Amino acid sequence: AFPSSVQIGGLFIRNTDQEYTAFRLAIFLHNTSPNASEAPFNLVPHVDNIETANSFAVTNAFCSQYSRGVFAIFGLYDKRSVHTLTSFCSALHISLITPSFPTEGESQFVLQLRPSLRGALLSLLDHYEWNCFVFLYDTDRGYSILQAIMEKAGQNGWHVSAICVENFNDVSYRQLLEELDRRQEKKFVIDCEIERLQNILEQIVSVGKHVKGYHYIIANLGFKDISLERFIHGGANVTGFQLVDFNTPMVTKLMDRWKKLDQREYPGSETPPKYTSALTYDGVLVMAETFRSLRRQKIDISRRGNAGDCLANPAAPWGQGIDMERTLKQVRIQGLTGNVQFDHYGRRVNYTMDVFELKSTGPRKVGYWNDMDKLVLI
Amino acid sequence: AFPSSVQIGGLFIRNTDQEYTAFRLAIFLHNTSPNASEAPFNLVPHVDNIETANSFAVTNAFCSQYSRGVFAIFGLYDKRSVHTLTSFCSALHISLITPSFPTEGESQFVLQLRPSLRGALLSLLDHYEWNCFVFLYDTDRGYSILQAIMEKAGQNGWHVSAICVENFNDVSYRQLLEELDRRQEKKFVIDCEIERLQNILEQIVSVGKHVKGYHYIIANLGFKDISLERFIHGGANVTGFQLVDFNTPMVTKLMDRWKKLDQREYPGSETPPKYTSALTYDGVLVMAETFRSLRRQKIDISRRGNAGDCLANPAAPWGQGIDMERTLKQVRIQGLTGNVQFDHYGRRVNYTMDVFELKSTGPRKVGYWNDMDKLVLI
Amino acid sequence: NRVWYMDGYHNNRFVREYKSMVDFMNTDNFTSHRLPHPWSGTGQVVYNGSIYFNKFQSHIIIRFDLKTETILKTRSLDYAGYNNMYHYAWGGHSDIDLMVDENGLWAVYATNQNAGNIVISKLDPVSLQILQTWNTSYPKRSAGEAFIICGTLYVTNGYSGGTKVHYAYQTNASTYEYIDIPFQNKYSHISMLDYNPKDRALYAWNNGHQTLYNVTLFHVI
Amino acid sequence: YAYQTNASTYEYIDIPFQNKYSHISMLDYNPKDRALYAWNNGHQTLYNVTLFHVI
Amino acid sequence: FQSHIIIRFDLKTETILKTRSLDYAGYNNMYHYAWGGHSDIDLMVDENGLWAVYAT
Ligand SMILES: *[C@@H]1O[C@H](CO)[C@@H](O[C@@H]2O[C@H](CO)[C@@H](O)[C@H](O)[C@H]2NC(C)=O)[C@H](O)[C@H]1NC(C)=O
Ligand SMILES: *[C@@H]1O[C@H](CO)[C@@H](O[C@@H]2O[C@H](CO)[C@@H](O)[C@H](O)[C@H]2NC(C)=O)[C@H](O)[C@H]1NC(C)=O
Ligand SMILES: *[C@@H]1O[C@H](CO)[C@@H](O[C@@H]2O[C@H](CO)[C@@H](O)[C@H](O)[C@H]2NC(C)=O)[C@H](O)[C@H]1NC(C)=O
Ligand SMILES: *[C@@H]1O[C@H](CO)[C@@H](O[C@@H]2O[C@H](CO)[C@@H](O)[C@H](O)[C@H]2NC(C)=O)[C@H](O)[C@H]1NC(C)=O
Ligand SMILES: *[C@@H]1O[C@H](CO)[C@@H](O)[C@H](O)[C@H]1NC(C)=O
Ligand SMILES: *[C@@H]1O[C@H](CO)[C@@H](O)[C@H](O)[C@H]1NC(C)=O
Ligand SMILES: *[C@@H]1O[C@H](CO)[C@@H](O)[C@H](O)[C@H]1NC(C)=O
Ligand SMILES: *[C@@H]1O[C@H](CO)[C@@H](O)[C@H](O)[C@H]1NC(C)=O
Ligand SMILES: *[C@@H]1O[C@H](CO)[C@@H](O)[C@H](O)[C@H]1NC(C)=O
Ligand SMILES: [Ca+2]
Ligand SMILES: [Ca+2]
Repeated sequence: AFPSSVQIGGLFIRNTDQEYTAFRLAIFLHNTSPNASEAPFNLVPHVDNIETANSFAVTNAFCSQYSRGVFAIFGLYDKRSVHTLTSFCSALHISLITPSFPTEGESQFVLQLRPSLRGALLSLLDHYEWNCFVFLYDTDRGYSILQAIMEKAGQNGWHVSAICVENFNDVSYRQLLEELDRRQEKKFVIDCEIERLQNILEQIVSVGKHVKGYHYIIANLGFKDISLERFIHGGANVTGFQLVDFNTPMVTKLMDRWKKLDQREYPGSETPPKYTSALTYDGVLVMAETFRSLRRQKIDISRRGNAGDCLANPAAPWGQGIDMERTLKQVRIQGLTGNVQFDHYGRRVNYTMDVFELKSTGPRKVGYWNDMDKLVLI
Repeated sequence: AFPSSVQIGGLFIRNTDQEYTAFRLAIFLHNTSPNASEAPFNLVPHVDNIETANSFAVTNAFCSQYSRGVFAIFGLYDKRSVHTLTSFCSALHISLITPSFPTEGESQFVLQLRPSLRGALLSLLDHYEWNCFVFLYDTDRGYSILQAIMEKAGQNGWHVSAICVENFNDVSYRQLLEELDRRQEKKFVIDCEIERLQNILEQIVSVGKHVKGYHYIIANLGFKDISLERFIHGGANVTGFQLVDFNTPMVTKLMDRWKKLDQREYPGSETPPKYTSALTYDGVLVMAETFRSLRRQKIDISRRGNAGDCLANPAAPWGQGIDMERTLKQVRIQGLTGNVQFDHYGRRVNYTMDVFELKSTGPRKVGYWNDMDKLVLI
Repeated sequence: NRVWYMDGYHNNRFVREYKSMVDFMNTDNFTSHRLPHPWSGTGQVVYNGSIYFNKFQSHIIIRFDLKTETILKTRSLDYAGYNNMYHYAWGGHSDIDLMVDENGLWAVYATNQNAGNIVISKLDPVSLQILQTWNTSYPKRSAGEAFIICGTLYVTNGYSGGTKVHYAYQTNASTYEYIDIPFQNKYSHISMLDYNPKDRALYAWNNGHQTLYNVTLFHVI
Repeated sequence: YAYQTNASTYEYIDIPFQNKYSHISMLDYNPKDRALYAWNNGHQTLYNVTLFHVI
Repeated sequence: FQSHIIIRFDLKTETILKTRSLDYAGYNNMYHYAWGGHSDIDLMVDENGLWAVYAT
């Protein structure tokens, strides 16, 4: 007696218009499926689009969705709201499928869709034989990359000039670039947000370091979403990573459906999807797969009676939450970002990424990084 | 018994919205003037925007305006239409007020408002002690600058690499810049059209020659109308010329009306006026001044019997056209470009320009060039 | 031209009767009328000769006379949330919003069956009976406010800061469209935004201040 | 160009259309059909107008 | 032809009724359009009636 309509929650933050569009498109494609086996049920999203994720509106949204009887919550977080959301989801046995930045110690009902950028960066650094470079980073996605870089520098005797550019303006960027050029530092690794990375690239072009002799390694999951035309014209080395393969039948089918979408009804469809929207689509597919698998095991998920006050004196968790977590961690599907499979800690495994280098014609695939095969060049 | 309405002609060129807007604004300000001495008559403009089909369309427009009984024609020309328009204006004794590129051969019934750019360029190239540089030019405005540069190089022993970039594309621009940098050429003089100059600057920023150590001299009458932003941050040496002084009471008096104009009624008013628009305004003021002076001379202007076909078997020049040309060459007014005064060849005499240089804060006035005082620095 | 004033959203039961706009803009004299039950939120309406409001922590719509001071109809909105479960973005027990347009009386609420999305309903001005319901695809908890011009529901995106008309739903064609129509939130926090067809104007409550917007409408032929 | 004779005003617009056959000799507006009859390089063509009213 | 004269002609009875003169109007390629072709006078109709566009 599986329910005909399962209720999921959704927690979206500022500057998440295209990801919400991908979520709604995936909901549309799942609900209106001509196949009777792809959709044995319906997905009911209880959506909260907050503007400031400050651990108080996040808590209010989580409690409002918990009172509605949701089973799993597709949530996005930042550095100021990851801990509260993860603790609330782990305490009440409510699954949290998140496409945001992965963290450590985030087991117990948290499933992260974003692959870690730790092994690929080190496998690109040691292959390029870099022993003295600059690391322009920010702390909006944790400290894992910086800690790994410092550990590798200590274990290999490198010279990493680590600079935090969280509170750096444009003229400060120009002064920093000139100062680094004075010390003959021509090898850089940039790990910042998308807007910060674009501002850094614009300042680099404006001050004039986009010419031959300068090497930049972009620590990002999407390399085709950043404009590097003037870097192509200048001839500087630019190396980056890509997660979604645009020459994949599933991805091309999504692109065909995406270019046929109306911008007035699906905002953010005027541009090709980023890796965040791809992770959102894969997360919705993973939720559909685990709900179908729960239907296969004849588990009647029902939060009747358990719904109530989030901050109750006796912490009463969902009795079937552990089954949902196990079924969510036992999935193995193929989708936009390739193979989606999770370990017992809720982190993605056997994920394949493509390393791209900037040449005169443009971006050029030079190899692939696999979780079990490290870096393999063509 | 001067007529209350004086008919003038206007011939306009493709991409002349702003200059036509300035012409219409000057007509408005002259016609509806509170002072009875500033407007003792009414200017009636017969305007033709032809989107030139060369001499055929120019002759058709000239004949259409000549049949209406115009006294003077405010027309523009290009390299394919200067000769026929000047010959038609000189043969039929019709004055031609032109803010287009100056010429030398036409010496009758032609009043050119644009000052020559050869003297200031030569003074700047000899005060900077340049002896080996690259001259990127185009033939859309004559051969006077190239001839003067080659003559000065022959008389002084300079090394000028003259390149015509009329048929050059962006890729060819990048190859030419790379080849010139390979030969250790870092001193450039650019004499091109506005769009061509902007494309050249964009290509220069693309290849990365806007860094310190590269010097560019812009052979343009408007320096503050060029988007020079990346050159400020890069530190490249840019030197240019400006004709209209924005800190002049007449210019700011015009700018008060210009910012108060309506875009939907005066198109092209969304941007500050260029030097061409300022020359158009000064030309309308010159026409008003010479018509007032003809009124003071008790000369009854009329074209009652001369209105007909241009290509008649006997040439029938206007009897009072020589009076109009003599009164036109004797004017001395103060306007947007400063002192407007003409010699007996109808060329600009006794004009002052400001030589600006690009610094870390922006364009800085370095000196001023006068016709009789040469280059004077501050 | 008598305006109607209400303060608070939890337990107040006093309404004000400033008889004129000049008696409301400057004159601080008013008549206080009591209600049989206090209202919830800032979503009430004054239509014809009565006032429609919500009854405390319940999904009950009450029609009350402002002249005879009695109750004629008190019904329950079908499958409508109450007591801060489907409120606006600003909260304040604004679970049910009542408005009027050239077609009549409309109620914007949310339904558990329709997730938490905005559901529109046309109410009988006399019997308070459901005439027709429309399903929209915009969640109510992220809305902040909404208003109906004539058969079209326009939904805002926020309540303090950058506020704009974000969603539009045509019930005649039952079609939705995401539009970008900024409006200026001068006094930060906004609480109520309703439409008046007679003045063709938006009445709004901005951080304890009473504000008016004059709207602009266009028709394609 | 647009001229309103009721208010005697003028406004520079930029509404674009398409000269499919690269020459237009006649172009007139017909009330009953609310359409623009046009003569395009020796061919007979029709355009459809889009009138809007603001309130 | 070669005059600023507006003529009304019947397409049913095939006769003439009115031949008026457009006051202060150009003719014979005096004030034509950009394409020329003796288009000095343009007659049209709208929901308010009959209008003539010319130049003076
Ligand atoms: C790594 O992940 C991949 C997912 O693509 C696994 O490859 C699949 O393995 C199953 C067996 O478990 C096969 O039936 C599939 O055909 C494989 N997919 C292919 C070859 O495309 C792989 O087994 C995983 N490795 C480990 C050690 O877990
Ligand atoms: C060049 O222009 C200046 C004005 O900028 C002329 O100086 C004027 O000369 C006249 C006499 O002809 C005086 O009445 C004015 O008062 C002067 N104006 C000044 C000094 O500002 C100068 O004569 C011009 N030179 C030539 C050769 O035409
Ligand atoms: C607004 O209220 C008035 C009266 O308060 C309504 O007038 C009623 O109209 C019906 C039929 O039109 C009559 O049978 C009633 O007797 C009228 N009322 C009174 C008190 O005489 C009016 O219909 C209401 N407006 C709407 C749109 O329903
Ligand atoms: C508004 O949406 C809700 C939920 O999508 C609709 O409720 C469903 O209606 C269909 C009939 O079309 C039933 O088959 C489902 O069982 C209903 N779902 C639930 C959870 O009861 C509702 O009918 C819609 N309202 C309108 C007017 O279309
Ligand atoms: C439909 O579902 C069946 C079984 O789930 C599957 O074998 C088939 O490939 C599906 N077809 C499509 C078009 O999704
Ligand atoms: C840029 O990459 C090329 C190989 O593609 C390499 O030979 C060169 O040394 C690199 N330059 C720098 C500055 O790292
Ligand atoms: C208008 O200006 C002219 C020229 O300066 C002057 O002669 C005249 O006296 C002025 N008239 C008035 C009313 O100021
Ligand atoms: C750049 O310009 C400055 C100021 O005129 C001058 O001192 C310097 O020598 C110039 N440098 C070059 C390389 O032309
Ligand atoms: C705005 O609407 C109000 C409503 O009465 C009124 O003052 C007037 O119609 C408008 N005011 C304007 C346009 O200044
Ligand atoms: Ca409202
Ligand atoms: Ca016509």
